[PDB]
Amino acid sequence: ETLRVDPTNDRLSALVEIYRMMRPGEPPTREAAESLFENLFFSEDRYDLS
Amino acid sequence: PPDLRPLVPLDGGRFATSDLNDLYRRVINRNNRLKRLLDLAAPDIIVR
Amino acid sequence: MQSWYLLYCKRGQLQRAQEHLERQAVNCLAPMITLEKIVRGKRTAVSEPLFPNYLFVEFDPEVIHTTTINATRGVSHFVRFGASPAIVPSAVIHQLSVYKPKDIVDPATPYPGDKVIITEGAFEGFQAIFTEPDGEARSMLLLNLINKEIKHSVKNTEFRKL
DNA sequence: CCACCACGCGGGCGGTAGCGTGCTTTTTTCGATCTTCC
DNA sequence: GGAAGATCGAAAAAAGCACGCTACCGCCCGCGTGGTGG
RNA sequence: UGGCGGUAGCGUGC
Repeated sequence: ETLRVDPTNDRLSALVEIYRMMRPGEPPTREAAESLFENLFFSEDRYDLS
Repeated sequence: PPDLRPLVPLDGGRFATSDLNDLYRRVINRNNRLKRLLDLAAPDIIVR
Repeated sequence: MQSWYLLYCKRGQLQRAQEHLERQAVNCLAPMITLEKIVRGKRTAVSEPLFPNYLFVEFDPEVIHTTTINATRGVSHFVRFGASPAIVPSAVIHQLSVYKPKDIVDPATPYPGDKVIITEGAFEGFQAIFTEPDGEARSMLLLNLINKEIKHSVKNTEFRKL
């Protein structure tokens, strides 16, 4: 059901949607969205689980 | 009126400034800047 | 694909922001006024930023993102008319490239013949004519007795602009 | 040539981004259906 | 058979959170820029 | 001797 309600159909579209949700106003692009997604939960600087 | 927004005289020469004075100063500065830029005939985006 | 944007800089940080942006390889534009006069003196003919705290940047968002421009060691913020940053037309930039004829009008006028208020001594609350700009750190004023007016050198900060 | 003191003019802060994150009740608006027709 | 009124729930925004009193701490811009002295 | 924020405490069915 979640996949049915999901509008995105590819990794790039999902990344663009995530970037738009996180940083509204700024023009979404592949590089910025990819960097934001990688640094959100997979970077030792921004994210740190004790 | 100034007494409704008084400047409390503090020890050492400092003066306690109420938030109303700061807001009025900000408004006055913005108005003066807008007038100066209108006098200079700034482009549409800057004046907007 | 390169486009023009306008951003507001921090107070007294235009040079640092411009240097950082030029390091980041983005075209920078800022009107400069040289024929400006202030009570400070010291060869008043010196380049000053016309339209202060405003800087135009030409760049392609794909090459460098707008968030990088937002935080570039001196750039206060972007000029946003809504959610997205505002994009100036190329006509405005082309006009501003050759618009500047140098502007005579200045916030402070040390020119001769301009009335100047005195706030010290028995002359407090009175206006006096300006003689001429002599010296750099200070300028002389024509004090006004009832009998007649006579010139005399005063400190630049001693007198106030009327 | 460098360091301490005074004076005036902006404003989120600081950074070549992101910061938030344990309430309830009332009011307003909006996408999405719907539904009801002329 | 498509457009306008219904509505309907879901989300977003605003306002409130007892009364007196006592004591302590911290703060009451601040940062660039010019002046001046050693 | 003028105020804000934080902290702690007092009296409030025994």
